Amino acid sequence: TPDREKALELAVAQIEKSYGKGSVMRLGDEARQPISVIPTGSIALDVALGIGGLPRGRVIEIYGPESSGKTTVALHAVANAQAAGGVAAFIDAEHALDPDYAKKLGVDTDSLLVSQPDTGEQALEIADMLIRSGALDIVVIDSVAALVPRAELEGESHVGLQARLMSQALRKMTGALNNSGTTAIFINQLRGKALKFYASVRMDVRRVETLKDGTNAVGNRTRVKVVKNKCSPPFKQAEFDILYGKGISREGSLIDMGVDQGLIRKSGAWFTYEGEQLGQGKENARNFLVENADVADEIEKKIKEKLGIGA
Repeated sequence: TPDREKALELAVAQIEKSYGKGSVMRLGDEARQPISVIPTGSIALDVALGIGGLPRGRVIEIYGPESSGKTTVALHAVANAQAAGGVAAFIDAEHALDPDYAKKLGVDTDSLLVSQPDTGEQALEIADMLIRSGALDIVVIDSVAALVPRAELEGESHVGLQARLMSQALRKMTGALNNSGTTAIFINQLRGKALKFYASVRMDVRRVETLKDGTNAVGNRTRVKVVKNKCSPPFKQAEFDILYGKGISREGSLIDMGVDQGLIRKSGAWFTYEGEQLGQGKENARNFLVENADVADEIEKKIKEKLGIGA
């Protein structure tokens, strides 16, 4: 028992040294907190990630069905990256992006770099060039499936080289990302093998149930599970709301997590905070916090402090 702890501590340290920090973790371990991360838009997800946002200088996968919210999540990283004076890029093999929607999440679309590559290799190459610049805070790739290799686009037997395309590229890219401190997000749709292992974070995104404003639908309750996490104990999940035309309810997530942490208290349907009241029913509380950014920030401030915060 007394020697065990010494021997196990040793083993973990050898492991932690011989391969990266986060090669082994107890699932109850406190997260090692970096200096800067990329907030996701949802405090719940930020907490589920352990480090209060997405890591910098790493590969990230966000995946799910069509109409999952995965892209929305990605665009908040993009918006937050910019919000902190960073420069963002978007490699587009889907041609689905809605910048009006993106603008209302908070993406500075005007200053967002975008590329619409011909081939899969070209896509990843451009990413790589853009990464090695070291001027880039984030780069999003939309999407994996659409990364069709040159040879296939020309007609040119060797089928399954789209994986070797990714493998080769990810090796080269993974090193480029670490030096620059740029994050790469690969959006990936369910309906590849390399990205699973190179990625430091993997997020499984799903649509749970539709939010209804009486007769009409105003959004969707979204669920995300961190299936892989090399920066903090994995398998955590968060729920939050994506509101049509607005995106992730930061206010709605602050309340959710506020009550969870006991910093917000219930008096029936009434949501209280520190003695003052926030509203009757979640919607009024949500609506109260958007009108009062100062109190919403105070709650965000307090949730972080009561755990590991970024500040």
